[PDB]
Amino acid sequence: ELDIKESLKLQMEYYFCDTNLTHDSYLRGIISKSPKNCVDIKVFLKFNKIQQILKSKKDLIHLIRDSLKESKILKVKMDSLKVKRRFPFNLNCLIKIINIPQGTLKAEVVLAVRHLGYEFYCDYIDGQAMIRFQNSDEQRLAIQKLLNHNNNKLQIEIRGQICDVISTIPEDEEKNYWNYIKFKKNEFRKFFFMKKQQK
Amino acid sequence: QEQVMYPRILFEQMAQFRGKKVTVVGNVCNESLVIEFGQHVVIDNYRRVDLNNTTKFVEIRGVVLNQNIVSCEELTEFEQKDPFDFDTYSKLIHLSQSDKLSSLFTDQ
Amino acid sequence: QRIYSSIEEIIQQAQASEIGQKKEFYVYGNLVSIQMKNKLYYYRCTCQGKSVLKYHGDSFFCESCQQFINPQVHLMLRAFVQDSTGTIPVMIFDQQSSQLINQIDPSIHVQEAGQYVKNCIENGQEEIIRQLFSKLDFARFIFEIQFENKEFNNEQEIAYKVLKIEKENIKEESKYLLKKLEHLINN
Amino acid sequence: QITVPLNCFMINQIVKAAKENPQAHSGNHYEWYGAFENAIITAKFEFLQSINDSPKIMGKLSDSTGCIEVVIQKSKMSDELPEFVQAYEIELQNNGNRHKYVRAMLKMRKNAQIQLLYFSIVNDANEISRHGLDLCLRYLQRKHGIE
Amino acid sequence: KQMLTRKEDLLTVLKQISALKYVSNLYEFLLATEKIVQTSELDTQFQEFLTTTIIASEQNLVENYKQKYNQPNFSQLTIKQVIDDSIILLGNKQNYVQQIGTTTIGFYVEYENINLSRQTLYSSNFRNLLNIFGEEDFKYFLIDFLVFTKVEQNGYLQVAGVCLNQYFSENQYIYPEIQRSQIFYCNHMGREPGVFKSSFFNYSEPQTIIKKTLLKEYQSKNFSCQEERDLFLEFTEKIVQNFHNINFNYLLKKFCKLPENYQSLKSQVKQIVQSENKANQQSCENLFNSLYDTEISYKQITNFLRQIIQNCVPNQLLGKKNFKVFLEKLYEFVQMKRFENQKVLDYICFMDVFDVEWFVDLKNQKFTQKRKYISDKRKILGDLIVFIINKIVIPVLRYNFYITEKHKEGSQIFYYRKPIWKLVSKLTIVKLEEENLEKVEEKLIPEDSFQKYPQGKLRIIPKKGSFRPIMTFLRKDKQKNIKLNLNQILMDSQLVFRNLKDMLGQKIGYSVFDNKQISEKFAQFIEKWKNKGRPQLYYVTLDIKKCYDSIDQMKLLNFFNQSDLIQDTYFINKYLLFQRNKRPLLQIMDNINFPYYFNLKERQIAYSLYDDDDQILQKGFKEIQSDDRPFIVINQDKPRCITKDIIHNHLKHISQYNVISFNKVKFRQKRGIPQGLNISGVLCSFYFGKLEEEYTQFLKNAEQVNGSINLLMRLTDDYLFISDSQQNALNLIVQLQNCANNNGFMFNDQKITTNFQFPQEDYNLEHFKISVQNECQWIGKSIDMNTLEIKSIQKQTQQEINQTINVAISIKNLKSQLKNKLRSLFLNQLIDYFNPNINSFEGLCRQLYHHSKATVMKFYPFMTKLFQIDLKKSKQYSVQYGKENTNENFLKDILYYTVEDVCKILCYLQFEDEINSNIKEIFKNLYSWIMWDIIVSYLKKKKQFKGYLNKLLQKIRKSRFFYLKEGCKSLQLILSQQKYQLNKKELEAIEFIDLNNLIQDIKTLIPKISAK
Amino acid sequence: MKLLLQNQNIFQKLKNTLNGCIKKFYDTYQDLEQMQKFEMIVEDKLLFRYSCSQSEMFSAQIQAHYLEKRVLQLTDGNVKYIVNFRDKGVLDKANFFDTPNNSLVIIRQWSYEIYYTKNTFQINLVIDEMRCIDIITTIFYCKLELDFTQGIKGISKSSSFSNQIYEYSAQYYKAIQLLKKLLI
DNA sequence: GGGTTGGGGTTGGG
RNA sequence: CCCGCUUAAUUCAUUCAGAUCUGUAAUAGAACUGUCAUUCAACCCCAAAAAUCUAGUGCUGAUAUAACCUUCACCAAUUAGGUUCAAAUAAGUGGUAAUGCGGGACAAAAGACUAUCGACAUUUGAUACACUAUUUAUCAAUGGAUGUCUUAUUUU
Ligand SMILES: [Zn+2]
Repeated sequence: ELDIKESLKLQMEYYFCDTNLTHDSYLRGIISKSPKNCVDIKVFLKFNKIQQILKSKKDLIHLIRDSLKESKILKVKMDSLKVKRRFPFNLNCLIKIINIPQGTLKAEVVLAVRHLGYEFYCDYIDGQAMIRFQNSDEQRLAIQKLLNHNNNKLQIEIRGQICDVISTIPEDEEKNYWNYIKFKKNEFRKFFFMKKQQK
Repeated sequence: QEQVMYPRILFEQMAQFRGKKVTVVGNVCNESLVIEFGQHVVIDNYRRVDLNNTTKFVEIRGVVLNQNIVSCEELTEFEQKDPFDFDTYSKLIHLSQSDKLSSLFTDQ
Repeated sequence: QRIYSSIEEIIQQAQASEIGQKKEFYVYGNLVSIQMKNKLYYYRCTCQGKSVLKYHGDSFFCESCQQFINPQVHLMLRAFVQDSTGTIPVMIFDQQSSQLINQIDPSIHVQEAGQYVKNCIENGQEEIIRQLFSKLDFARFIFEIQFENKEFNNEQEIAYKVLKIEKENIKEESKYLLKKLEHLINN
Repeated sequence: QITVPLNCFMINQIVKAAKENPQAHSGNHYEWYGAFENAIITAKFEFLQSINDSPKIMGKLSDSTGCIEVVIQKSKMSDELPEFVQAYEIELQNNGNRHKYVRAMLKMRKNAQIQLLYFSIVNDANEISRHGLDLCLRYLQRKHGIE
Repeated sequence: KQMLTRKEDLLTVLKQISALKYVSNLYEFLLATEKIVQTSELDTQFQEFLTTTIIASEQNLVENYKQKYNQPNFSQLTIKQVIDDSIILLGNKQNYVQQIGTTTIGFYVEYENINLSRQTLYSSNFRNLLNIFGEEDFKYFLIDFLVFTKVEQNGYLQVAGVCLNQYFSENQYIYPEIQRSQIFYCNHMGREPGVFKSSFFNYSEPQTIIKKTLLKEYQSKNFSCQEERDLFLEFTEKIVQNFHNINFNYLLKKFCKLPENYQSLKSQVKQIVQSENKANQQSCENLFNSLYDTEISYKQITNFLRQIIQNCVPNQLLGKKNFKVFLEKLYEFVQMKRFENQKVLDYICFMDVFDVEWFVDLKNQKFTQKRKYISDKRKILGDLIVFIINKIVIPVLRYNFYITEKHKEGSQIFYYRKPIWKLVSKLTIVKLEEENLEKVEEKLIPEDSFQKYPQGKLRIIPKKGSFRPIMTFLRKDKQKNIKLNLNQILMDSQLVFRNLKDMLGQKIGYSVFDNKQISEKFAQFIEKWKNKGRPQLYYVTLDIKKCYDSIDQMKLLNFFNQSDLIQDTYFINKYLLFQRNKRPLLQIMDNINFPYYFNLKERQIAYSLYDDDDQILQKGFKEIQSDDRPFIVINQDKPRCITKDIIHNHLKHISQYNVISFNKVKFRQKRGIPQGLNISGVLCSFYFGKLEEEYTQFLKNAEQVNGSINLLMRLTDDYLFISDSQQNALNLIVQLQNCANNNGFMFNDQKITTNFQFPQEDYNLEHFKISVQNECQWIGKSIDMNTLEIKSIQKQTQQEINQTINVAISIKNLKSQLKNKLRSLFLNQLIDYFNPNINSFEGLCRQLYHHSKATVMKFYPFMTKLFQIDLKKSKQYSVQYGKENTNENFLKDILYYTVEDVCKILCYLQFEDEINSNIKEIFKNLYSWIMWDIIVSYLKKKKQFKGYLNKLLQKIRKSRFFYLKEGCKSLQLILSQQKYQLNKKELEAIEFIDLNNLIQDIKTLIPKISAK
Repeated sequence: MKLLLQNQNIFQKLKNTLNGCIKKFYDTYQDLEQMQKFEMIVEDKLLFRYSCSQSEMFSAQIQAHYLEKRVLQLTDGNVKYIVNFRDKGVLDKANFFDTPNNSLVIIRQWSYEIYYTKNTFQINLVIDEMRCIDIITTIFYCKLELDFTQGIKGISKSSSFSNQIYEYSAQYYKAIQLLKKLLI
């Protein structure tokens, strides 16, 4: 209706005033995320009291378009669907590989085991390749093929050579390796503390 | 430059010349080079052992002595891995001696 | 036992033949001047594929079998067989040409020949092929030469083909010349 | 212009008659029952160390009938030797300088030396009989083709 | 700078090629090697032969040929023997000029063909040269060197060395191609819609028989495991089953439906076919227009294809997003012009591989080697897309639609329903079987011709109010041993008729064939017009209607038999030519071979055994050059013979028993010669030249009987008669209409586009409809009858221009393709009527202005297609132009360099060499400024260029303006130095520069140029 | 190369020139003053020399020449011809590359010549101008030939083996018949 | 038992 | 503007050829079956350009009488107003796409996180595998990255 469209334009202007979108900042997301600050009318139908002015979505679309063409704070052209304002108004398992050809790069040994298909962390040093996992099931699921039952020998192919590996590291060495992962993981902590202290 | 003729003859014709420059060919006889023709063998002057090891066949240019002995002036050898035919060689020599073809090999 | 004939008799009995006649002879010739201005090979399937579907990207697919095939190279040369009487331009096909290529260089296999030639050519190594072919000049042989009085594009023409290429044996050629010359003097 | 097999004595007689009777046709072709330009011959090839001859390397072909003197050629862009003679040098160095018969095709024109186009080493005496018979046969063939 | 000069010596040009280490004439080479001495005597002929002959060598070999004093140079051999010994020395090497038309066997070389350059090797000059060298050095001079001997004012002939045409020449994967060209011209139509009965959807129909009919896809070499093969076979069986559940009738009715009054049109066409007596005419025009106004729009068939694919192929076969992208690109696939096409990469580079779910890997490289996995799966996705397109989209279009282009629309594409095209075919058969074609039974044709020549085919192009037939003779009879189409049989007679054509320019009529001849005639007429004092001019234009169907076979054969311009026996020689291109000499990076300068062209020619004055028997070629720049020719060993009797037989056949097929029913002409043959284009001009010569006697003397200039030109069809006396134009029209009445043809549409008006009653010309205009609009030209300056007519709207450009862009060699395309699109038509004799200075500037304004619009689609691919992902271009905004710099580079080359070529075309250099520089800068101004003003409004490229282009244009001003400002001082004396043209140039006030700005000139 | 010379259709040229010869001959000698007719028939003296036109310029390959009997032999694929030439100037004018034999010539102009011999006539062919255009060395094995220096037997030989030779021999016989019937 | 040499590209007049 | 789902019904017509049926005055109507084709489809003449394109600028000081910038669909043409070597607010024309439903709070100058990660995240160089317009991996270097809270109320 005429009074209905007038009240609709009045409420849309009262809720479109940048002071409201600054004290509440609700419509700020719709304003920013809009393509060119031209939001559509499909977000106006989700209002609470706007439906109370109802007393065929294109019909109400054209009604609001008329009530906006009679207004000046906002803008509407070509009877399009979107609407816009005429001002910016801004403001437990780990093992070890051994007998690796000395000097071989990290890439070969890490990919030969990444062939497993499951993640792991590897530390290489001249032969000793300490490998650890995050999941306990993957150990028993992988040893079924990495420990080749054809030979029943823990052997991996690297750079054209056979290399040995152990299925269990000592328990005291396991505790020391856990404490070493703590050392390096707490080393991150001391790094970051020094970075926070340099100023 | 200098024409040193050296015709070829059979074994019997060696007795017909009795001193002249000729060229005769033969196969080595295994035990003073000595070679068997064609069983009749002929003896010569070259050092029997001096020739190379692989060589099995020989051709000599020289003057024929009284009989069965010939001083060799030119010595040719080759590793003939195949049995040297003889009857065709005799036919060729006889045709060389033929009157219809004598005007090809030697003068007159 | 066979009966031989020189190149003159072949050229004669060829230029006095009506269309549709084929004939074979045996000659004590020798090969020379393997031509190289043509292409030195062609493609053929294993099942006597007449036409091979050509593709791009070196793709191949036969039609007499209708399976994806590994293309086979049959090399065909062209050279001249001559003698103390004449000369004849002949064509050499896969088997004979491979036999020759293998005799001059025993490393290459009788079935590896075409692939060797094609790889040398396409890679950019023709000098080696040129020298290899040059090493065959005046190589004595025993040939079985076939001639056919066919007709192409309604134009009569004589073509010579080589069937058997064997190593020579002077002991028999000598006897042949001797008997021929005996017959010649006797009459 | 076809190849003819003949021996050294025939070459000597032919060149002698050519140099003695210049009242022939004014063509480089010799005359022996026809106009021939090439020749085939099996003979005892041996080098002939001439004096200060850069391009040419004189040779010699002894035989059971006479003796001729041939000339070889060498590449101009590279002062080296052809293949068929390099192989002969190698083979002669191996056996320790023992001269062998060879079968040679050579081109002879008049009022010039006798070049040697190609030759191959022979290791079979049946080649000698083959060459003699070829000579006689082709001679008879040309003679009875003249009549 | 490195401008283009109009005169060059082959010795100078050869010095620039880096491969050749030593080049010189033969005389200096003989003085260097001491083979002769200036104190000796040599006749003039031999000394000139030693001075002009040029030799080249890839190595400095003057030392190896030094005179060895060991033995004097007395030669006893002939020349043939020395050359034979040289060819023997070559051995197995198979590319040498002295080796053409011969074969080496053993130690004997034999000649088997006609190398027309042997005359040069065995002449007396080469005999004396052999005497000078001696055999042992001649035999290697014929090998180590390249010997070009001058035989023509500028043309050289190569007689010895390596063939120059030998200097003009690990793998990767190559995706298949989508056979788009299959969709265009299909005249078939079945009872029920769908696809052909030979397609795999209908083959004897079990996945087994599908494997049987898809034996080309089930066993590709991209499927890793048999598992994948079976997995894909399942999808194909589901595709087939889904296809058999489509009712094409409802689909066609929904999107692309027949008109509302189709039954009316069917009845009208059936009625016109039935009536034996001739029907009306304008009704047929209205019916053709009502039929052609039923073409299916692009959106309609696009929706049709999307809808038929959506319910024929499973979604996951390609992936949820791959399928979406594919359906989106299908539109672009629909609306592309005739000779355009899409590449598989267009789809691939915008799709994702990890979206296809049913893929598998034998080794688990999805994490180790991700790139190799993406490659190995792209190699499968591409084949999937090619299969989909070339097995569903192509047959459906080819079967249900007829796709072709309109007469005037150019290269645009149009889709017609199948029934409507069958109606058009019926109506055209009716409208064509009454005038010239007629049905025929294979009884009447003689069997000798029937087994000798092949047949032809008919096509129909829709026209405004009628059709346009086309006869194509590409087919050949595989059976009966016919391995050549009819054009390949008539090639030799076409060569003879070209030889004839070279003599019809001035002997038996008024014919023209190319823009060079037209421009020469115009230059002469403009000279005479300026001589007489520029009086008023009149003109008249008219054209025969359907010439090729109006010529009488009897009169043509009679004119053929009794002509003396056609000899009895001709020999055909084939050779090849290296001519000079437009690259300026690179003043002296060190890798410059021949093709940087010379263009290779393989040519044939037919000469006569007579003692003709062209003496082709000595040279072997006939080239008419337009400048004094060298060119090389080498002959070839491929001669042929042709006889007037064979040409007579071919003419009689193609003029009497020419039978062409259509819809498997045969037709045969009744009068005229078939357009579509290579030979007809000259035959028509000859036949009409005879007739028009019979009736135009008064023009032969009307230049001196009363002192009146008058030009008369004619292409195969169009006349143009410019004159000074209206009476001559009236007499011309009268005589031409009289000849038309006498011989049986009539002029097209009775439209005479004259310049004056006159009472059409005093001459019985009432039936003509005179149209009066004030500018001669001849073939794509606008001759201005007040200044008689010529230029072309350009389209005005971006759509009209786009209708005739087929873009084809490949990432492989963009840099060359785009530059060549610009160079051509500039120099296409402008290069001929840029003659400084025809147009004045302002005329040339205006012509360049308008032509550039047209060519920029022509080029624009190439730029918009280039921007559709990002180059940063291509190392080949990112290493050279950067990683950010690389397209901008690439386009700027190609634009700049092509514009510079075009400016240099224009300066070459406008001036001579005697002109000062500063004038050339000023005009080069002026043309560069004009072109850059046009480009900048045309692009400154677009979007893809608005951001950053326009700044570069504006900078370049401002720089060119500044350089032009600076040259114009320094020319005054340089001339006032008085060291230089000016000819007349330089004074004209100065007058043009100072009048328009090019010191301050171009503002005074643009009004005189942009005015249309 | 064999086809290039084959396509020349030389026999058409020979037929046309023979036709022109006999036509002009019995056109120019219709006086029939029997005293002059007896005066004309003398042994070994040309009765009529007809030059050929400029359209009959065929080419061929020289296979063998003879300088004492001035004889030339040419060939083209199938057929070979035996003809004469006017003098040594004919050879020395055509710039031969190496030698008369084995070279491709074009005949700029030739001529027919009519002789009276024992009891009958004889029509020869004389080549008057040549030019060497190239060298070709390809022995052609011509099955059949025609000799213009042996009267009627020179042509009528091998007449059964080819239609063209049959027709030309027939025309030659008709020509000599008309010849002997006009004067005698 | 092989055989012009199959092309790539597609503007502007007729 | 982005993301997920969805978008429908009988035949608008049936050329050519073959075999059936129905009545007739020459037509018609019913219903059926086979189907691109010389294995291939592409019209011709003439004229213009031609690098194995990592190889190329006087890399550019000009005419505020100038050059840029400004519009809610998109693009391409027409008018208004500002700026001084670059930045933000417009108005008439012509063509092109348009079913509905649902989501679009970090906005940021930091503070707190000892939450995190030798499995953090960038940046570069090196090495692999790839390349016709690849969306990776390891090493080295480097320091910051992540998830939560505070400055915050659907008349939105
Ligand atoms: Zn097969």
